[PDB]
Amino acid sequence: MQIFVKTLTGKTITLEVEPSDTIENVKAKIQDKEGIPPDQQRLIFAGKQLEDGRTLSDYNIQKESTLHLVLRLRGG
Amino acid sequence: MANIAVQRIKREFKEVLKSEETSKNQIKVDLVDENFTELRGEIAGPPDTPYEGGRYQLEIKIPETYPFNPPKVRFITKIWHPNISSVTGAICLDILKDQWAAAMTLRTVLLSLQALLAAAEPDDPQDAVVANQYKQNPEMFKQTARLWAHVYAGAPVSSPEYTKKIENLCAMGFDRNAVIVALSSKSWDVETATELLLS
Repeated sequence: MQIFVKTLTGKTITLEVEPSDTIENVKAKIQDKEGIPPDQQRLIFAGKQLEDGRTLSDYNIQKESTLHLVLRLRGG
Repeated sequence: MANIAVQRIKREFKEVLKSEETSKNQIKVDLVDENFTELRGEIAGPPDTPYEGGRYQLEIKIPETYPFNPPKVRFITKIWHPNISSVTGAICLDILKDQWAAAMTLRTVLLSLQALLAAAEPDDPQDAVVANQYKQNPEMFKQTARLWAHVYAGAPVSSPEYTKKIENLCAMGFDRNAVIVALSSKSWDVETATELLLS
Protein backbone atom coordinates (compact mmCIF):
# COMPACT_ATOMS: atom_id res chain seq x y z
CA MET A 1 0.00 0.00 0.00
CA GLN A 2 0.98 3.61 -0.76
CA ILE A 3 0.26 6.43 1.73
CA PHE A 4 1.48 9.83 2.72
CA VAL A 5 2.50 11.47 5.92
CA LYS A 6 2.87 15.16 6.22
CA THR A 7 5.18 16.68 8.73
CA LEU A 8 5.49 20.17 10.31
CA THR A 9 7.27 22.35 7.68
CA GLY A 10 5.19 20.36 5.23
CA LYS A 11 7.43 17.76 3.97
CA THR A 12 5.35 14.98 2.39
CA ILE A 13 6.77 11.48 2.66
CA THR A 14 5.49 8.12 1.47
CA LEU A 15 5.35 4.65 2.94
CA GLU A 16 4.49 1.24 1.57
CA VAL A 17 2.18 -0.40 4.01
CA GLU A 18 -0.26 -3.23 4.71
CA PRO A 19 -3.82 -2.61 5.91
CA SER A 20 -3.12 -5.12 8.62
CA ASP A 21 -0.22 -3.13 9.87
CA THR A 22 -0.45 -1.79 13.35
CA ILE A 23 0.07 1.83 14.29
CA GLU A 24 3.19 0.81 16.20
CA ASN A 25 4.58 -0.54 13.10
CA VAL A 26 3.75 2.36 10.85
CA LYS A 27 5.65 4.47 13.32
CA ALA A 28 8.60 2.10 12.96
CA LYS A 29 8.50 2.60 9.24
CA ILE A 30 8.53 6.24 10.16
CA GLN A 31 11.50 6.08 12.43
CA ASP A 32 13.64 4.55 9.76
CA LYS A 33 12.85 6.57 6.70
CA GLU A 34 12.79 9.58 8.91
CA GLY A 35 14.54 8.79 12.17
CA ILE A 36 11.91 9.87 14.72
CA PRO A 37 11.50 7.68 17.76
CA PRO A 38 7.99 6.29 18.11
CA ASP A 39 8.01 7.63 21.61
CA GLN A 40 7.92 11.08 20.03
CA GLN A 41 5.40 10.45 17.31
CA ARG A 42 1.73 11.29 17.18
CA LEU A 43 -0.19 10.18 14.11
CA ILE A 44 -3.34 11.96 13.13
CA PHE A 45 -6.09 10.93 10.78
CA ALA A 46 -9.60 12.25 10.50
CA GLY A 47 -9.14 14.54 13.48
CA LYS A 48 -8.13 11.65 15.75
CA GLN A 49 -4.81 10.74 17.31
CA LEU A 50 -4.08 7.14 16.46
CA GLU A 51 -3.49 4.72 19.22
CA ASP A 52 -0.84 2.18 18.80
CA GLY A 53 -2.04 -1.27 18.62
CA ARG A 54 -5.04 -0.62 16.40
CA THR A 55 -4.63 -1.10 12.67
CA LEU A 56 -4.86 0.88 9.56
CA SER A 57 -7.93 -1.22 8.88
CA ASP A 58 -9.24 -0.20 12.29
CA TYR A 59 -8.96 3.49 11.22
CA ASN A 60 -10.19 3.00 7.68
CA ILE A 61 -6.94 4.09 6.29
CA GLN A 62 -6.86 3.34 2.59
CA LYS A 63 -4.41 3.63 -0.26
CA GLU A 64 -3.35 7.18 -0.99
CA SER A 65 -4.37 8.28 2.47
CA THR A 66 -2.39 11.05 4.03
CA LEU A 67 -1.67 10.91 7.69
CA HIS A 68 -0.44 13.72 9.74
CA LEU A 69 2.51 13.55 11.98
CA VAL A 70 2.88 15.92 14.83
CA LEU A 71 5.72 15.38 17.26
CA ARG A 72 5.28 15.24 21.04
CA LEU A 73 6.38 18.74 22.17
CA ARG A 74 8.75 18.01 25.16
CA GLY A 75 7.24 19.73 28.27
CA GLY A 76 7.95 19.38 32.02
CA MET B 1 -47.01 39.93 31.73
CA ALA B 2 -47.76 42.79 34.00
CA ASN B 3 -49.38 45.69 32.22
CA ILE B 4 -46.45 47.92 32.97
CA ALA B 5 -44.05 45.49 31.25
CA VAL B 6 -46.33 44.94 28.24
CA GLN B 7 -46.82 48.67 27.58
CA ARG B 8 -43.16 49.37 27.97
CA ILE B 9 -42.25 46.68 25.48
CA LYS B 10 -44.69 47.68 22.78
CA ARG B 11 -43.71 51.24 23.18
CA GLU B 12 -39.99 50.40 23.04
CA PHE B 13 -40.52 48.15 20.08
CA LYS B 14 -42.12 51.02 18.20
CA GLU B 15 -39.30 53.34 19.29
CA VAL B 16 -36.84 51.07 17.48
CA LEU B 17 -38.96 50.53 14.39
CA LYS B 18 -39.24 54.24 13.96
CA SER B 19 -35.77 55.23 14.92
CA GLU B 20 -33.09 56.80 12.85
CA GLU B 21 -31.13 53.71 13.61
CA THR B 22 -33.30 51.17 11.89
CA SER B 23 -33.67 53.45 8.88
CA LYS B 24 -29.90 53.63 8.74
CA ASN B 25 -29.96 49.84 9.07
CA GLN B 26 -27.88 49.57 12.27
CA ILE B 27 -30.32 48.49 15.05
CA LYS B 28 -33.31 46.16 14.74
CA VAL B 29 -35.60 44.14 16.94
CA ASP B 30 -38.15 41.45 16.12
CA LEU B 31 -40.67 39.38 17.93
CA VAL B 32 -40.21 35.73 18.61
CA ASP B 33 -43.27 34.77 20.67
CA GLU B 34 -46.56 36.55 21.01
CA ASN B 35 -46.15 37.11 24.77
CA PHE B 36 -43.29 39.57 24.37
CA THR B 37 -41.02 37.53 26.62
CA GLU B 38 -38.43 36.89 23.98
CA LEU B 39 -37.12 39.20 21.35
CA ARG B 40 -34.52 38.92 18.67
CA GLY B 41 -32.36 41.89 18.19
CA GLU B 42 -29.81 42.69 15.60
CA ILE B 43 -26.97 45.14 15.52
CA ALA B 44 -24.60 46.17 12.73
CA GLY B 45 -20.97 46.23 13.54
CA PRO B 46 -19.84 49.80 14.03
CA PRO B 47 -17.88 51.63 11.36
CA ASP B 48 -14.17 51.71 11.56
CA THR B 49 -13.97 48.74 13.87
CA PRO B 50 -13.08 45.16 13.04
CA TYR B 51 -16.73 44.38 13.33
CA GLU B 52 -17.62 46.72 10.46
CA GLY B 53 -19.83 45.12 7.79
CA GLY B 54 -21.07 42.57 10.22
CA ARG B 55 -24.46 41.92 11.59
CA TYR B 56 -24.98 40.44 14.99
CA GLN B 57 -28.11 38.63 16.15
CA LEU B 58 -29.05 38.98 19.77
CA GLU B 59 -31.14 36.88 22.07
CA ILE B 60 -33.15 39.18 24.33
CA LYS B 61 -35.23 37.99 27.23
CA ILE B 62 -37.57 40.27 29.08
CA PRO B 63 -38.00 39.46 32.78
CA GLU B 64 -41.37 39.51 34.60
CA THR B 65 -40.04 42.42 36.54
CA TYR B 66 -39.37 44.79 33.58
CA PRO B 67 -38.66 47.59 33.73
CA PHE B 68 -37.08 47.40 37.19
CA ASN B 69 -34.67 44.78 35.96
CA PRO B 70 -32.63 44.71 32.82
CA PRO B 71 -33.25 42.49 29.87
CA LYS B 72 -31.04 39.49 29.57
CA VAL B 73 -29.02 39.73 26.49
CA ARG B 74 -26.71 37.34 24.81
CA PHE B 75 -25.00 37.35 21.43
CA ILE B 76 -26.27 34.58 19.21
CA THR B 77 -23.75 35.41 16.51
CA LYS B 78 -20.26 34.54 17.64
CA ILE B 79 -17.88 37.43 18.13
CA TRP B 80 -14.25 37.94 19.22
CA HIS B 81 -14.39 40.68 21.87
CA PRO B 82 -13.06 41.13 25.43
CA ASN B 83 -16.48 41.82 26.97
CA ILE B 84 -18.39 39.07 25.28
CA SER B 85 -17.97 35.34 25.52
CA SER B 86 -16.49 33.84 22.40
CA VAL B 87 -18.27 30.67 23.36
CA THR B 88 -21.63 31.54 24.85
CA GLY B 89 -22.23 35.10 23.76
CA ALA B 90 -22.54 36.33 27.32
CA ILE B 91 -22.09 40.03 27.88
CA CYS B 92 -20.16 41.99 30.43
CA LEU B 93 -21.73 45.43 30.39
CA ASP B 94 -22.77 47.35 33.47
CA ILE B 95 -26.26 48.31 32.32
CA LEU B 96 -27.07 44.61 32.08
CA LYS B 97 -26.01 44.04 35.69
CA ASP B 98 -26.12 46.69 38.44
CA GLN B 99 -26.27 49.89 36.31
CA TRP B 100 -29.69 49.24 34.83
CA ALA B 101 -32.01 52.16 35.17
CA ALA B 102 -35.72 52.00 34.60
CA ALA B 103 -35.61 54.81 31.99
CA MET B 104 -33.41 52.76 29.65
CA THR B 105 -34.96 51.14 26.64
CA LEU B 106 -34.47 48.48 24.04
CA ARG B 107 -33.04 51.10 21.71
CA THR B 108 -30.59 52.31 24.32
CA VAL B 109 -29.44 48.76 25.07
CA LEU B 110 -28.79 48.05 21.42
CA LEU B 111 -26.99 51.33 20.94
CA SER B 112 -25.02 50.60 24.08
CA LEU B 113 -23.99 47.21 22.73
CA GLN B 114 -22.82 48.90 19.53
CA ALA B 115 -20.83 51.27 21.60
CA LEU B 116 -19.17 48.41 23.46
CA LEU B 117 -18.05 46.88 20.18
CA ALA B 118 -16.36 50.20 19.34
CA ALA B 119 -14.92 50.62 22.82
CA ALA B 120 -13.81 47.56 24.75
CA GLU B 121 -12.90 47.51 28.43
CA PRO B 122 -10.27 44.73 28.73
CA ASP B 123 -9.79 45.28 32.50
CA ASP B 124 -13.39 44.18 33.08
CA PRO B 125 -13.29 41.17 30.83
CA GLN B 126 -15.74 38.47 30.02
CA ASP B 127 -13.32 36.44 27.97
CA ALA B 128 -9.87 36.51 29.39
CA VAL B 129 -8.07 35.01 26.47
CA VAL B 130 -9.56 37.60 24.14
CA ALA B 131 -8.81 40.41 26.58
CA ASN B 132 -5.19 39.37 26.74
CA GLN B 133 -4.72 39.24 23.06
CA TYR B 134 -6.35 42.65 22.98
CA LYS B 135 -3.81 44.08 25.39
CA GLN B 136 -0.76 42.11 24.27
CA ASN B 137 -1.24 42.13 20.52
CA PRO B 138 -3.60 44.72 19.15
CA GLU B 139 -3.05 44.09 15.48
CA MET B 140 -3.46 40.37 16.09
CA PHE B 141 -6.65 41.20 17.87
CA LYS B 142 -7.91 43.34 15.00
CA GLN B 143 -7.31 40.69 12.47
CA THR B 144 -8.74 37.93 14.54
CA ALA B 145 -11.83 39.95 15.21
CA ARG B 146 -12.21 40.78 11.59
CA LEU B 147 -11.86 37.11 10.78
CA TRP B 148 -14.61 36.13 13.15
CA ALA B 149 -16.74 38.98 11.88
CA HIS B 150 -16.29 37.59 8.42
CA VAL B 151 -16.87 33.93 9.32
CA TYR B 152 -19.81 34.41 11.58
CA ALA B 153 -21.35 37.80 11.03
CA GLY B 154 -20.97 38.10 7.32
CA ALA B 155 -18.41 40.89 7.43
CA PRO B 156 -16.76 41.27 4.10
CA VAL B 157 -13.06 41.50 4.57
CA SER B 158 -10.69 38.48 4.62
CA SER B 159 -7.18 37.46 5.87
CA PRO B 160 -5.41 35.06 3.52
CA GLU B 161 -2.61 34.14 5.99
CA TYR B 162 -5.16 33.00 8.63
CA THR B 163 -7.37 31.23 6.07
CA LYS B 164 -4.68 28.93 4.88
CA LYS B 165 -3.67 27.96 8.43
CA ILE B 166 -7.39 27.14 8.91
CA GLU B 167 -7.44 24.76 5.90
CA ASN B 168 -4.11 23.08 6.92
CA LEU B 169 -5.70 22.13 10.21
CA CYS B 170 -9.08 21.23 8.74
CA ALA B 171 -7.07 18.95 6.48
CA MET B 172 -6.24 16.75 9.44
CA GLY B 173 -9.92 16.07 9.81
CA PHE B 174 -10.51 18.63 12.55
CA ASP B 175 -13.85 20.39 12.84
CA ARG B 176 -13.58 23.82 11.27
CA ASN B 177 -14.99 25.97 14.05
CA ALA B 178 -12.82 24.07 16.44
CA VAL B 179 -9.91 25.02 14.32
CA ILE B 180 -10.79 28.66 14.21
CA VAL B 181 -11.24 28.61 17.96
CA ALA B 182 -7.93 26.96 18.48
CA LEU B 183 -5.93 29.19 16.21
CA SER B 184 -7.51 32.32 17.61
CA SER B 185 -6.84 31.23 21.17
CA LYS B 186 -3.27 30.34 20.54
CA SER B 187 -2.29 33.43 18.64
CA TRP B 188 -2.17 31.63 15.35
CA ASP B 189 0.61 29.32 16.44
CA VAL B 190 -0.05 26.16 14.50
CA GLU B 191 1.82 23.88 16.90
CA THR B 192 0.15 25.22 20.00
CA ALA B 193 -3.22 25.27 18.29
CA THR B 194 -2.74 21.72 17.30
CA GLU B 195 -1.92 20.64 20.76
CA LEU B 196 -5.14 22.17 21.89
CA LEU B 197 -7.05 20.39 19.14
CA LEU B 198 -5.51 17.09 20.23
CA SER B 199 -6.31 17.68 23.88
